[PDB]
Amino acid sequence: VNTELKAQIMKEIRKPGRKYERIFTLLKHVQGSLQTRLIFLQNVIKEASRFKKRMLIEQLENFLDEIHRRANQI
Amino acid sequence: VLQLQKEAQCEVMQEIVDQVLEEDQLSVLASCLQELFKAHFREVLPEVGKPLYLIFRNLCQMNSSFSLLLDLLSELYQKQPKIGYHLLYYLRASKAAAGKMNLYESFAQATQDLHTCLMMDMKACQEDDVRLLCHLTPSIYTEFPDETLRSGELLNMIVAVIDSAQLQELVCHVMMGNLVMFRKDSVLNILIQSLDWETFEQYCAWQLFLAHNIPLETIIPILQHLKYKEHPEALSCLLLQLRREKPSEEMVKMVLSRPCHPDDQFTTSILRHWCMKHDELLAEHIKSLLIKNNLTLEQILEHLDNLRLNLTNTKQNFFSQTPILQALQHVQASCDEAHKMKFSDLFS
Amino acid sequence: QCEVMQEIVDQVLEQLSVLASCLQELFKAHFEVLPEEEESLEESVGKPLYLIFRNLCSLLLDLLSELYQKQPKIGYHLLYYLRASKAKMNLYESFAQATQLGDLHTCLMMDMKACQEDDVRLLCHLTPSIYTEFPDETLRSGELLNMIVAVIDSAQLQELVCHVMMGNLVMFRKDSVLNILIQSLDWETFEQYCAWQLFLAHNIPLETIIPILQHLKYKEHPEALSCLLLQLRREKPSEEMVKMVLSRPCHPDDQFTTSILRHWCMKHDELLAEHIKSLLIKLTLEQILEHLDNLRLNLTNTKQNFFSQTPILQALQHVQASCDEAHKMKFSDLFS
Repeated sequence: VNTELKAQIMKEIRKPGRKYERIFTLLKHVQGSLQTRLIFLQNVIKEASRFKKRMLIEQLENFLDEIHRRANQI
Repeated sequence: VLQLQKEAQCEVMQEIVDQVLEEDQLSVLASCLQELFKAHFREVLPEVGKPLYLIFRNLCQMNSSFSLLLDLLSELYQKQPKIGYHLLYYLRASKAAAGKMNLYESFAQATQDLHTCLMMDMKACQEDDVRLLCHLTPSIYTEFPDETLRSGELLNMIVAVIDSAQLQELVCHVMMGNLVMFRKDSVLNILIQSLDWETFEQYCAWQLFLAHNIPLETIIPILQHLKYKEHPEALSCLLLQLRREKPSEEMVKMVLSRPCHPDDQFTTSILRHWCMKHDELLAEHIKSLLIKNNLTLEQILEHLDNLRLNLTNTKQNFFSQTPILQALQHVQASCDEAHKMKFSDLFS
Repeated sequence: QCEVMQEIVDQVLEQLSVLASCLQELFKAHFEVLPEEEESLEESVGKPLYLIFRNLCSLLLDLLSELYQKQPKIGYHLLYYLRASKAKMNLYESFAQATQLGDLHTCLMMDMKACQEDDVRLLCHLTPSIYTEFPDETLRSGELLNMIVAVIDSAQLQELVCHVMMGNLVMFRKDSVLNILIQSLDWETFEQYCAWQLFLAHNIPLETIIPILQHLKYKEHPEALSCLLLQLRREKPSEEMVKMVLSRPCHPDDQFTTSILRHWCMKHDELLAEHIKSLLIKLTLEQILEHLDNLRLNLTNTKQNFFSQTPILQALQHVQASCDEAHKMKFSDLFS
């Protein structure tokens, strides 16, 4: 499940433009524990920066911070 | 009274009365139509007869009434900025706006200048409707060259949101003579700006530059700005295009002016291609540049030593040429002993 | 260095499958294969698992074979070793022939796919030697090229382009590159872009792949058509180039043919007029006239007199008689 979402997200990252909606939709389906989702977000951020998509990275890092906080609460 | 009534036909036939009554404080009317014409600022392009465009219509068909309607549009534009590109679209789609792009300028003059509002409206269109931006770009560049050609911000807007299909459309527009995005006196600064953009943005910028009729010699100073760890997109595109050039002395000088880094294969790549296709001309250029700098001497000699080591995998004669042998012999004496030893195999 | 000295004893003692699973559990640690920097590669190959490769450099091969079945990443670990040790790749041939299928090409593809999934940097550093030492199992189609362009970034793309231009990397042969690009037409957008950039790095004549114009659809293949347009705009048309440009069917949104014809006519007017004269006098006639009418419409925004050249005019005058009346009126303004 998570590997398929990762494959689709990587396909989206390697496209031109700023259509980030599908990336967010696929991210909202990442299953597993919160640490698994943190690692998933980190890999997505790494690829996005491999393509220098900086504001997409800003948004993904907002996501990462919120997940970190909810994991700290749990 | 004439606004609280505000089917489409009744609405436009009333908006006309609104304008006619205006023709004999408009901020409050602007606020009320700002609220009443929401849900019309939603797509915009189809795959024209709305009540707001009626105002545009009047402005296209109408002296002091002209200024009055321009102030009304100014007030609504202050309340609703999207109006901006909705005007541009109108001036491109309506038959009433045939030969009246000038209106936009006067619109920009009546706002609370042309360059400012054009940049702002193109940015809003990029944020709201990428298809409309793509379809407006040719006419915006053609009608406002003095406000778009020197603008890296507009090109940034465009290359940020386009995909491969829209890039191909823009390329065909350029090659069919319908679109000009660069001019020789400003393209170099724009590409220097470009080196800070995202990956696909730089790829698109270079593909667009290649569609134009601007010689690479115009932008060849950008080589002094390209760092091999930071600008692989531009280095890729520029290398693949430098392949096809008969090299100038300035081009070889700019290539040799890149700092020597063992992990950077750009200089050896292009020098190998040129020496395989234009051995005598490249030897002449290298001899001239070696004698002129006597870009440092040792930089040139290290680049040539890298090329000499590389050329052993293909049969050739480039370093057996009289010009570069003459240059090496002429220039050995200016090195210090450490560099005389560093380049001993080359100086032989 | 302790378990290395022990591993030489393990190898010197000679079922090995239970031992293979024991070695899998014990070698779990090293499964980045590359160091961050000469001595780097030697220290890299100094680990235990590589001593068995060093010993192999037949009963050892079945231990490796049994090790492979359990740990598949062993395959590219072998390849890296055979490139990172002064201690060329014949050992990989023997190792691939021991697998269940035994097919060297397939074992190579599986190991390269595992490496692409597990470390893109190692794949990028192995690609030149894999193409050079196994050209036959790599050049004849674009499966490996597809693997590579699917994960590379702009930096690795520029590095591969430099490897090609420096003579240390061959990814296409002239006898297979056309079919490889044709099958690549099904790949992702950036994959196609990088494939075209690498092809351009190879300096293979555009004439070799210009037949691909029969497969390029304007709505479906904008990357390939973009690159091909930007490359063709720098060539002196060669008759076959114009022939394949004109063999594209006319569609309302397809602008490729008109753009390239406009460029060619505006800087190679007489040569293009001659090519079109010869093609008209010899792809259908009305399709050529149709492209010519599109070009005539486009040229009204300029001032060039390409249609005043007498080759074109006389070819039109001569061939009007061979059109039916419906097409005589369809192209009236051109025939005039």
